[PDB]
Amino acid sequence: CDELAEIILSRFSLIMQSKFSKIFLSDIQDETINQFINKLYNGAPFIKTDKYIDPE
Amino acid sequence: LRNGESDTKRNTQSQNEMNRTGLTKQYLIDNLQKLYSMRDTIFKTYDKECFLHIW
Repeated sequence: CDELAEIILSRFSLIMQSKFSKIFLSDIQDETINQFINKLYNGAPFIKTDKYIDPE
Repeated sequence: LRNGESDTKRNTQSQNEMNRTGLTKQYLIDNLQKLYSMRDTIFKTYDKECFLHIW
């Protein structure tokens, strides 16, 4: 049970650690991001922006 | 019997002043190419930090 407890400690820590997110980098109050997220979350096959947002 | 004596004292004080001015103007075609984005890059930093980038 000592060997089983350690594995569960590692297995549970991996569950809580494994959480994914999408991170947008921009100026701290650039209201384009909020508009961009609103389009992206909903359906948006095509989004038009400028060169300065640099999606890649 | 003839005896002679002679003295002399000189004292010359001089002053100079020389002012030089030059202006070498060089015409390179390379410096003309770098002229292009000199004014434009002023408003590329304005665009990125003050205006909305989504249509």
